Amino acid sequence: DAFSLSFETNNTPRMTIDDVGRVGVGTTAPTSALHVIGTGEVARFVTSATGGVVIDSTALNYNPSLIYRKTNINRWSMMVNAASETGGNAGSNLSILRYDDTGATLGAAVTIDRASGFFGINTAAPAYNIHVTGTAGLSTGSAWTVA
Amino acid sequence: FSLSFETNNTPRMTIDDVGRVGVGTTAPTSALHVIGTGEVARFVTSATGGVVIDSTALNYNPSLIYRKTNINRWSMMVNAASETGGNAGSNLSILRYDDTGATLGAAVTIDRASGFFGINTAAPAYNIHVTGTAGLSTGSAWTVA
Amino acid sequence: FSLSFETNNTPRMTIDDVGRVGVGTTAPTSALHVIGTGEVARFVTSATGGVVIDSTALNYNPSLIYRKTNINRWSMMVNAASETGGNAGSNLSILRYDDTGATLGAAVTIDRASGFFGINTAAPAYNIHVTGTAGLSTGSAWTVA
Repeated sequence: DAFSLSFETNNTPRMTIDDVGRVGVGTTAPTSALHVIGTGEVARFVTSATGGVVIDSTALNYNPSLIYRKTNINRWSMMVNAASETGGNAGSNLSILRYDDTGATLGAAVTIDRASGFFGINTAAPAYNIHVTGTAGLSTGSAWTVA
Repeated sequence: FSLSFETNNTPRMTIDDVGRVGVGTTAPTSALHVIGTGEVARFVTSATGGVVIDSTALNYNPSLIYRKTNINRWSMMVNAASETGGNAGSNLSILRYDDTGATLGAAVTIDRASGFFGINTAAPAYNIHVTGTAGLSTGSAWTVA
Repeated sequence: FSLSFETNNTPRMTIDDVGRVGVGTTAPTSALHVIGTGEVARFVTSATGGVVIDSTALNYNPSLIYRKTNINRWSMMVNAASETGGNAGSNLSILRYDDTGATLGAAVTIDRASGFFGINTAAPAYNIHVTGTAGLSTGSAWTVA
């Protein structure tokens, strides 16, 4: 059961609040606490100072995430991962996850260590400023340029 | 033609007849349009999860777009590469935009099927694939990990 | 003062006296403040598009911020480098934060004018530019691609 706000201009429901507390904008069947449907620019968050959007969790073992889906199937995500915060800025590292065609996790393409800033490619625990598990290709030669 | 909820005789939320909802604006330009100072929107999860950007079809591409004065500057999006099977297609791209908001191309492309990370490379064929130069402050070779 | 829309017997949406909107909380701390379990917010586009983070001036930085227990952990933002022409300025940065939420600096900086990808490097001068060490599991050299 749901509550809806409509306009006699189109008779179409514009906002819906169901009995479990979910709010739909453009849907009468929201599947999230806030569920918005649109065309192109769905949501716009404007800050008149430095800032913007915050994704937060209620506990250190709950991991905030931004998830990209197509037809509501996981494709990519950027998230703070589950590495334990044991002190000294350990844990809660940044990860870009890739998902298969059915939405199952394939792996972490990128993991940035919070304590060191080390950038890992296919490496969940990078041990150098850049750390690659696998192959490396450069179009202009075989060497780094000494910067 | 729209409805506004007011507190302190000021409109706080507005719903128009086209279905757009504004928080802090009486003239929303998107389905949800929020204005604030600093932390504009906060999404708090009591489990692992958060915010989902979704599309209604495989050929519609979900994106997070960063603008300044409503001009495109950067974006992180799932691109239009066709999903031909075996996890092909729908790769991740970080796009840069010029001062007028026109695309300058993908600075980074990550392949979904392999995880390969391409810098200035649309079709990475190595775990890291760079088109151009590579600078390292400490020497010219990799350390064998 | 605040108004809440109540269903069953529970407040679901709240508008307080300063104009902040809470969904799942009667004490919103930002313009829009949403509480949920797992799937907190879902933004669905029936075309190519999605979510826009925008600022009202070039010196204001739009940001996506990841927190745990409301303490900064990571952020991805467009920085305040001056837009002096030729697509200079407004570069992309990924910032890391310590356990108390204080900034530890930019782990990654992508230059908008060139696309150059800097790791621990504020001004990348190569297509990839690393300040520090480099580790590769398969050898000490790049493969010529």
